[PDB]
Amino acid sequence: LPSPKAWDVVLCISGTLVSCENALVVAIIVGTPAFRAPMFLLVGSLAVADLLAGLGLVLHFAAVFCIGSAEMSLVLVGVLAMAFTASIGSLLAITVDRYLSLYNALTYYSETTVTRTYVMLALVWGGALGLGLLPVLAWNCLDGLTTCGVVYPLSKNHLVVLAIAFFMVFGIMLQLYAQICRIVCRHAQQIALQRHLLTRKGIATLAVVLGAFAACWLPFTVYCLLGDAHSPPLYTYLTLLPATYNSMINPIIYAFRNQDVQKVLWAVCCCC
Amino acid sequence: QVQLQESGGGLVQPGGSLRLSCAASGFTFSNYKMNWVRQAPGKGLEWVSDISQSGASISYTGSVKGRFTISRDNAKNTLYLQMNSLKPEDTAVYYCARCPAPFTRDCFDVTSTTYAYRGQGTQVTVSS
Amino acid sequence: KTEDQRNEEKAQREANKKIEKQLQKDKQVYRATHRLLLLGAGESGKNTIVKQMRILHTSGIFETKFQVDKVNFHMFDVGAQRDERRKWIQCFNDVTAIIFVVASSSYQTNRLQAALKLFDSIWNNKWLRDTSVILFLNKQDLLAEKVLAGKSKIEDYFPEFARYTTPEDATPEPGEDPRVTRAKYFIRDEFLRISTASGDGRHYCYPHFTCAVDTENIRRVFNDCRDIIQRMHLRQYELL
Amino acid sequence: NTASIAQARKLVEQLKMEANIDRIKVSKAAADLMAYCEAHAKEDPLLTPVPASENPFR
Amino acid sequence: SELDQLRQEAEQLKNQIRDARKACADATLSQITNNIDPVGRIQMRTRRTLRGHLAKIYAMHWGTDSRLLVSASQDGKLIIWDSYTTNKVHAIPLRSSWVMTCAYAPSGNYVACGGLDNICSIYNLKTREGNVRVSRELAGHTGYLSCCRFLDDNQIVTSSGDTTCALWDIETGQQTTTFTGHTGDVMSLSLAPDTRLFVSGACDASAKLWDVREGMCRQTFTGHESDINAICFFPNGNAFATGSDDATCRLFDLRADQELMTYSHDNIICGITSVSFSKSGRLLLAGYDDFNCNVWDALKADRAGVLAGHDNRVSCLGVTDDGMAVATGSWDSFLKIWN
Repeated sequence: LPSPKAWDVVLCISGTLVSCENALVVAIIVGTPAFRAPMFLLVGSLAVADLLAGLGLVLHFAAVFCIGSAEMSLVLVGVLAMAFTASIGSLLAITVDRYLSLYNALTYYSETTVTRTYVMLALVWGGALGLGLLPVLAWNCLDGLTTCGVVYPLSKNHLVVLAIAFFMVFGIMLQLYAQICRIVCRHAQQIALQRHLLTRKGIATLAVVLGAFAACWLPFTVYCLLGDAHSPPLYTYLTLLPATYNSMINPIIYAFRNQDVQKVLWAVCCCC
Repeated sequence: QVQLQESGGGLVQPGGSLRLSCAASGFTFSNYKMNWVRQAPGKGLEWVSDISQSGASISYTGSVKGRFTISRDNAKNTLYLQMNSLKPEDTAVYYCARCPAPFTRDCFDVTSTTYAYRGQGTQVTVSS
Repeated sequence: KTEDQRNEEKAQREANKKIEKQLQKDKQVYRATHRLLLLGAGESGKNTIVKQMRILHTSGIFETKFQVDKVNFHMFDVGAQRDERRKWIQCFNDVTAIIFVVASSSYQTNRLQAALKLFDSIWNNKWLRDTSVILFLNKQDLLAEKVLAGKSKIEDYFPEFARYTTPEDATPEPGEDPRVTRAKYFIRDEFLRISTASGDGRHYCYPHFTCAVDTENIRRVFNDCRDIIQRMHLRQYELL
Repeated sequence: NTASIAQARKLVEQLKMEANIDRIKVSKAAADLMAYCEAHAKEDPLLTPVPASENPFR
Repeated sequence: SELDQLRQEAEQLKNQIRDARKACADATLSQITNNIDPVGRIQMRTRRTLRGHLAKIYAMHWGTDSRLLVSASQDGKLIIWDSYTTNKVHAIPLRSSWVMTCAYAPSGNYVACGGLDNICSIYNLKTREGNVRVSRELAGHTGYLSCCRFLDDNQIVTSSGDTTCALWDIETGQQTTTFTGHTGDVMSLSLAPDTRLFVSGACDASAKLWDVREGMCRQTFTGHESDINAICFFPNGNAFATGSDDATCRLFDLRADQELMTYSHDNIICGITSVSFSKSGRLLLAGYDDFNCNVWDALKADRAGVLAGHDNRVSCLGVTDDGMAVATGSWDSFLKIWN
């Protein structure tokens, strides 16, 4: 029986926080029938993706250090991979939804943006599908094949596709936020012109929503690209930990910070 | 019954001064902000001045800014308007008005022709 | 029971399904269209703008539906109603904008001062704190003639006109007199100091200088409504 | 100043008509209100909590 | 001269009336009712939440059978609801999207609506074709309609912004009678249990009691400080409660001809939109602007309970004929049932 030691244990606690932090976010959106807007649908998609990631983490530790079955182990590794890909896609989808909403402001409220959110969600969760299923179907590292990954047995040949896709998603991420920042700059200029005296809040919010993502995911992708099989496990754990911290960071920015969700939380937490 | 009685009107020579007094009964005077309006002979109603609940917010119209002084006394529930350097254009019927709702920054329909929360008003005539 | 109760329940459920299906399309249409309320004095020129909008495309309210670049718009004119408007003005809290037209050349005694709190009371009203107001200063041509003649002076009806200077960000039209340029921008700041006093970033004002015969008034509303529901979306994202 | 005088006469006549009415003592009216409230205390669903069977909403 | 002496005569009539009322106030209601047991603590809970409205809801009126209701919203929609099963029974669109009042006929054969269009539209619910179409339109008013209630199938009383009320004839189409005398906008009206007299509360901080046949004001009640927004009789019809924007409710007795008790608290600084009595009249339910509703003791002036299940301002509050439950509709397009 394998002996759990040190960092793996302090993984669970972090994942444990997910098991709460996202859960309420998933509950409130489900609980209140007044939050069925497409933005709330995408926020719920992100929340359920990170919740699945956290549950996969805790169950993966349980399987490794309380059962030890290999089949369940790589199944849960695939679950973790698909959940992380779903989180990446949900962030991309919510940012493109924001850009499209701002650009087509008058036209946005229509059925064309209700038949578009569904398509984006389907594409995002189909990217989560398959990519999280790719190792198990025919591209596992159980046999010889070629040089393996940096996260056993996730088949580095799969890691290259994930890294390139993440980089391209980050590029589109940056372009969309550049356009929305241009819009915000125009609005801030008009606002400053209205007042006699002549932006900070939007810059701070954009800095958070970009820097948290980058500093939490880029180390892992860089390690996957540059690392090899024989790398020490300390690097693996130190790179994977911010991926878990993403599940803390994301719900606070989107769900818990919205005014309506805050009003609902005032009643829920106080049991009023 | 809510009743607002105005006093102090009359005939004043040009350049004179007067003191219009408004006594209001039937409501908590300390919870409402008050207004002074006027009606020119043959013309419509025109707002003159307004004072807030505690006297912090005081605003004047263009024609009487710097020449009128509005004040309120919550002890006796009285509203005072001191008019200095009167001119013939100021000859009008002046009325003491109260905002429809308490603890409200907005004040609608104080210049309406058929407003209920105004006194019968007093005539102020500037003539030689 | 199921002898007759089940049939009644099934029929009622089918009915409710039909009404829900109809309300889906009704809601799609309602969210597709944007609702504008037009307000002003009796001589504010709102009738001229209404006629100009209608030619391109007693009842107590007049409904005008026009489309600019495949976007629906509803424009409501209030008529046959008394001047006491503290009760029915609460019905327009959900409109995207209140097109406020003020006769600039009408400065009884003073329409412009009376028009100021008609904007001020709306701005500070408890139930209208989330509604943006578009200010249209009509009769730009009539304002210029009076200023050039010099018969009427703003300083008579506004004591603060003496020390006000032309804004450095102003973009006067070519051939416009410097005197009328300063005066017509002073009226904007009278509506603007009230505009930015309260609200705490929930609704803003969009002043525009328009003529009664300008054909581009649809474009001004097109760009303003493009921005009213664009700042509201940016407040939910805390990018503003 | 003619229609205003007509409105004044109408108001004066209305108050004159309302002048001569008979008022019962406030004690009697309060006693009647208390008696009606006490005589219907058992028939008020909101005042006295109703059983679950009585409530159709539950 | 003539106007001044008319004013003086009116003033001394008012002085005589006030003296007569003061000669009648022998003892207050609080002293009489200090010797009865308090109602304790009531905890009303929400049972049904009704959903399907697009825009803000203003008015609702319960039916005679206390089973159906009607709700009016600025999406141009009158939705006729069944409260027991939370199922929509009817949905009527309007020519004019702006509606401010609604009513439900005692016989259940008609509904009414009105608003900024100056037109009272009476919709017939028992059409042979099966589809509900506009049956009657009344357009004699020169002000926005704020409240309308049915007397029977063929008569209706409407309060509008022209400072006048009107009793119509649906079959005839013309105004049978007009009620004049209010100086402000008549905001709400309530009918007597014997439908013989009715009160109109206006923006002149006053209510007036009118007789349907005579068409003249019988008694005028003052004492309020702000605009009266809602009014409702006691079940016995000898008293009524008035709510205004000054955050105070007041109970006036018709036979005594002045106020009996005022319900107010220092923690409330927001207006009152809707007031209604219970079946026995012991409890007074008042809806406020602070997203909250309060149930007061009608004989103790003590806040019996609080109902805080809404997110926006409460616009309509009604107690059924049987008094089984209380329906509250607010601007967030949600209807709720409390019991």
